[PDB]
Amino acid sequence: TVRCFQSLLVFGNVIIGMCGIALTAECIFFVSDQYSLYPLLEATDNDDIYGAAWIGIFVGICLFCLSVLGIVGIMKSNRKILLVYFILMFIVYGFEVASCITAATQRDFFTPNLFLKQMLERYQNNSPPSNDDKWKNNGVTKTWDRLMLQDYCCGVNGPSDWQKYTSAFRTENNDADYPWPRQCCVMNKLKEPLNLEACKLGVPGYYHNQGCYELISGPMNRHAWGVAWFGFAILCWTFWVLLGTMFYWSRIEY
Amino acid sequence: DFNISSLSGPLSPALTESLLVALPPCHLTGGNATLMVRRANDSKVVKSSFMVPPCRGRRELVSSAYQVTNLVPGTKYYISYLVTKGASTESSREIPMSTLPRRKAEAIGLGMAPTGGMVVIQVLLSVAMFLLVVGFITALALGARK
Amino acid sequence: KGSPVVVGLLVVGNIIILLSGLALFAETIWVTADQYRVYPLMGVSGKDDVFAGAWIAIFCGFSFFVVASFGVGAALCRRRSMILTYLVLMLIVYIFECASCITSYTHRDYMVSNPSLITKQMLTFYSADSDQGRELTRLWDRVMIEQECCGTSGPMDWVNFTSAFRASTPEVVFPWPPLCCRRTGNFIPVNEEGCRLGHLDYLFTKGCFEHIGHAIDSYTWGISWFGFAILMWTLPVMLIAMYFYTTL
Amino acid sequence: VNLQPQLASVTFATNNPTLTTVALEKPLCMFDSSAALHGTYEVYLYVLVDSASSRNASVQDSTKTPLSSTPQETEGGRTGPYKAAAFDLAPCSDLPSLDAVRDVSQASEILNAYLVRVGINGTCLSDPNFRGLCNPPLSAATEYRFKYVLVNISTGLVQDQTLWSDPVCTNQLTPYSAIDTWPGRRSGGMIVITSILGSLPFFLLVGFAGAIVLSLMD
Ligand SMILES: *[C@@H]1O[C@H](CO)[C@@H](O[C@@H]2O[C@H](CO)[C@@H](O[C@@H]3O[C@H](CO[C@H]4O[C@H](CO)[C@@H](O)[C@H](O)[C@@H]4O)[C@@H](O)[C@H](O[C@H]4O[C@H](CO)[C@@H](O)[C@H](O)[C@@H]4O)[C@@H]3O)[C@H](O)[C@H]2NC(C)=O)[C@H](O)[C@H]1NC(C)=O
Ligand SMILES: *[C@@H]1O[C@H](CO)[C@@H](O[C@@H]2O[C@H](CO)[C@@H](O[C@@H]3O[C@H](CO)[C@@H](O)[C@H](O)[C@@H]3O)[C@H](O)[C@H]2NC(C)=O)[C@H](O)[C@H]1NC(C)=O
Ligand SMILES: *[C@@H]1O[C@H](CO)[C@@H](O[C@@H]2O[C@H](CO)[C@@H](O)[C@H](O)[C@H]2NC(C)=O)[C@H](O)[C@H]1NC(C)=O
Ligand SMILES: *[C@@H]1O[C@H](CO)[C@@H](O[C@@H]2O[C@H](CO)[C@@H](O)[C@H](O)[C@H]2NC(C)=O)[C@H](O)[C@H]1NC(C)=O
Ligand SMILES: *[C@@H]1O[C@H](CO)[C@@H](O)[C@H](O)[C@H]1NC(C)=O
Ligand SMILES: *[C@@H]1O[C@H](CO)[C@@H](O)[C@H](O)[C@H]1NC(C)=O
Repeated sequence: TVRCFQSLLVFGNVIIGMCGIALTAECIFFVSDQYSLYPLLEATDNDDIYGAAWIGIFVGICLFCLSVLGIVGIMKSNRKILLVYFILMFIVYGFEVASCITAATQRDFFTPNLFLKQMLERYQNNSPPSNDDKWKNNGVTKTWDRLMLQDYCCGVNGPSDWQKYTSAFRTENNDADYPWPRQCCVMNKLKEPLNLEACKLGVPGYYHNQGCYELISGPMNRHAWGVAWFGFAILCWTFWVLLGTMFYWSRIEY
Repeated sequence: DFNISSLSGPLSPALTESLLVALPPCHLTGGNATLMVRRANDSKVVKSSFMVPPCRGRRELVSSAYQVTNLVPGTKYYISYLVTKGASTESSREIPMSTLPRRKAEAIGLGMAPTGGMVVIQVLLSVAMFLLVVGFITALALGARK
Repeated sequence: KGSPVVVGLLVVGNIIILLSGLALFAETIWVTADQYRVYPLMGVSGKDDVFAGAWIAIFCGFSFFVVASFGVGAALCRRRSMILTYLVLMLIVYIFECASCITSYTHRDYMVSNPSLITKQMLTFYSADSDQGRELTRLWDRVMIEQECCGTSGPMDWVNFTSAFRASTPEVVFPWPPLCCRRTGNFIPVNEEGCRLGHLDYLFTKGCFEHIGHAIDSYTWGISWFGFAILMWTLPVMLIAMYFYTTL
Repeated sequence: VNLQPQLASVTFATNNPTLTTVALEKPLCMFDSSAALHGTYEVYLYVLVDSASSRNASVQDSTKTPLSSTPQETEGGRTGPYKAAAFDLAPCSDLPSLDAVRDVSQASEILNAYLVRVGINGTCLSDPNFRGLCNPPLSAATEYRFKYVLVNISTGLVQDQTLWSDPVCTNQLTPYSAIDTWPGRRSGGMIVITSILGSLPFFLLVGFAGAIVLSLMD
């Protein structure tokens, strides 16, 4: 009956709310800048995954309040309540449409090319032109040294890359002593080499001998599919209760 | 017949085990020097000998102190020189020095020293719990009559 | 029949609880995000609370939002049975938040009233072969060159006490971690004797316990005093609410 | 006789021919198949580069004593070959196990028995008292040729020699702006998300409007 209809509505609304919270939680998880990763993405204004997530925080709270609003309205059977409810959710719908699309648009560019550009250009530089260029040239260099010194990879494809392209490091450091970053030799616990001549030659397992693209892409790739598809599912759940609610609203006697 | 200096400016020279010593004066350079070290409680002298290095003024870092070690922990050691350049000779009077003892990581008795923050919080909040509980009880007691 | 002058008191008082409850919900999540990576540092000594306070408090803060919104509703609605359900929801959240306050603070002094309670871990687990020796050495070797410090007493902890390091590292070669030397952009040591003998400028001479203490201290007061601040507003509102329940 | 030197074996030297450097196998058994080992011996490496007049590269003088030529007087190996390194004759049975070079104790002596490196010493052009065989950084984009020679140290004559190597090319550089930082590709997800989430608003609008109309009707 109409009661059943109401039931369906309220149940979808409940789901809308629980999505608002779980979206808020997910957003906070990525907005945490969890292993940083600000430094690789503020380098190109490649920040829409985070921008979408921030949007995800406030729509997440917003959707929760609107949900209960909806229940309250349905129950109260008040035309104006429903109306306002409609408007508000419409707005919030737009903002999460925006977040979804902005994360989704960004991630296709995360590539073994992009991260190989920033590494050849911005690592170990010592001649940047301007302040915010020096502020980017620090954070990239630091992030490459975290990954190389503890997570034991080297380059984006591998310890090839430093030996096939021009780079910031290369103009500072001659290959005969610095054939790729020192951060790529395997050091013993004295934090000095197993044997350096063998790391110069590339004798296998004296050096970090794998690219890092997986480490860089893996989190970004999760953040990407994460906010966008979860927002889309909410934007469907909301769409069919919007149609139902609207219907009911329309069927209100005066 | 000089007096040794003390390079405690640039560095920390006291330690567990090893300690640092000033080189002989530039008057002696190219000379043959014997450093001698003596654990205070005993007659026990030990000799270590070297040529007096060229006077690199104040150019920073080499063994520019001499370094002395097997100076087993807690021990007071005196340090001294005898040196020669030609058949002429040179000397100094002893100076005492002392090396740190050992201390156990498991002998860290918990230095637990409460702040007033903890204790003020506990008292204040236990009082507040008490007042609310009591209040709630007394409220429903009064309401029971109406 | 209950004065509007007291209705307004419940309104403003609930609004204040609502806002500070939402802000506490936000703050306590921000503790659990572990802005300094100290969740590994507690868990080797165990019996933890500095995070358990926050993991109590997140739900308590959102609890304060929901019962307070309802509380504004109940005050305007002036319904006896609604004001009862304001008391008999709030006073449970109240008791849980007391525990959040007490727990969060109590462990703080149990470990950062003196640095040595933390120092015990570093002497045990630094570069030590056992499972948690590697885990916590990832925390430390990151703190070290993220912030330039050699220990809680810098390049002297490593000779002020026995540590796992001595037994692998004959001190005549390194009296302190090799990562205490300042490293170039090529990650090489700046001078050898300049760190093996140690002038006061090639060494990271600062005391590392500042960061550890300031982290622990800052996480704590965020839970503990913001908690008491909510609770000290709740008492007069909840007492006024007794008078509402007993007047209606 | 195909007495030819070689680029050091690509099984275990993954980066070898860097912008200024090359590792070579040493002359293992190479002078000694007919049992030449009868006293002390040393070997010279000479380096040279392709040019028309370079066929006058008489690595020995006419009286069979080697050229005393260096990177300066040859302008990096253009106007003649230069004496880029030397070492003693290895007696063939030593056969470094390239597998076992993971014994960190032996690693350096295995490399020092197995190979020689060309390009290594960026300092040695400068110092006015380093009166040594300078092994400077080799120039980029240059195919080199290499030649080991044996010298009878008891009498001071070249005994015999290798043929020049097949041309060895340095690594050479793409300029870093050439790396097209576009993907060309589109994901899959972007296209569904853009197309559906652009569609959805219109329908909501439609429905809302319809709601309006319905409520106005009744
Ligand atoms: C890369 O290029 C660099 C620079 O172009 C080369 O480095 C130099 O190598 C020379 C080799 O001749 C070094 O020469 C010095 O010779 C001194 C000779 O003096 C007397 O004393 C010795 C005993 O020590 C007697 O046998 C001799 O007959 C003389 O009476 C030595 O005393 C020097 O040793 C001291 O300096 C070195 C370098 O600091 C220390 O390692 C020693 O412990 C000692 O303190 C020295 O041998 C010259 O000093 C080097 N300079 C530099 C800048 O390193 C490399 O050889 C070259 N490498 C490669 C692989 O190509
Ligand atoms: C400085 O010069 C002196 C004088 O040469 C060196 O002292 C000692 O000199 C004596 C006599 O020349 C040497 O004596 C012999 O020593 C051996 C052990 O080395 C001993 O078995 C013999 O019975 C005999 O006594 C002695 O070698 C030498 N060294 C010492 C420590 O006694 C001194 O070594 C020179 N110091 C430097 C820095 O060169
Ligand atoms: C812990 O380390 C400090 C230095 O960081 C030690 O300080 C000593 O202080 C006295 C008095 O100021 C000096 O005479 C010593 O020279 C200092 N030691 C050094 C190495 O210079 C302190 O003794 C140590 N404490 C414990 C309990 O081990
Ligand atoms: C280097 O070549 C010389 C010349 O053949 C060799 O030395 C001569 O050997 C003959 C035959 O045994 C002797 O009659 C001569 O007296 C030797 N010359 C001298 C100066 O002693 C020499 O054996 C060869 N050395 C090597 C290392 O191959
Ligand atoms: C440093 O990076 C900037 C761009 O961020 C680049 O223009 C500059 O050429 C680099 N420095 C060197 C030494 O090439
Ligand atoms: C040693 O130091 C004392 C005190 O400063 C000084 O009086 C004396 O002249 C110095 N020289 C000698 C040989 O004692």
